[PDB]
Amino acid sequence: RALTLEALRVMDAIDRRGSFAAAADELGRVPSALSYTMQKLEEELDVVLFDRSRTKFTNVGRMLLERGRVLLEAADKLTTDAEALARLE
Amino acid sequence: AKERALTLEALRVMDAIDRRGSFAAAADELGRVPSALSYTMQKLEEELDVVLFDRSRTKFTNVGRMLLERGRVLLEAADKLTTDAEALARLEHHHH
Ligand SMILES: [Cl-]
Repeated sequence: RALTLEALRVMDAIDRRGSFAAAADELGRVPSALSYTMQKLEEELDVVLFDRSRTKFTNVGRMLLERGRVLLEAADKLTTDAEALARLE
Repeated sequence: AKERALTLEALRVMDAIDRRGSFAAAADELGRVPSALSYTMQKLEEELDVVLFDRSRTKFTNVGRMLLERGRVLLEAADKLTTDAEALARLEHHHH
């Protein structure tokens, strides 16, 4: 869909690094790749997620940012757990 | 927060293969050609260095099954977050 783990990762990196350009540096992509992801999410959910000026998240943007970090942690834990089992097989 | 091989879409492919019983029927459900589902599965195997399906009917490996089952928990939480975000947007009378 447009809510992807990558979109949540983009949102997390923009919050942490402060801007599209700094977040794109972290993720190793060109900035337009990050804005494209965010445009598709904003258009699907039909809401503004943040305003750049550092970056300020909207109320809906902050809920996706904060609850999305819980999902990212769970995805990393699942990845870790599956690889650990795989080494035993 | 940066293990990027696993996607929710790959988990949804996994769920459809389990529910429908074959790559062919799952691909039919998802509106894709069956080899597109094979590619998504095999690219994840290669990125994670795991094997998801038994190589001796379509059967998940023990590793594939842990991703399938615990991945459904992730899918439910992603749907819940989508619903909650949409509900907040409505109470705020979001712009279209
Ligand atoms: Cl947070």
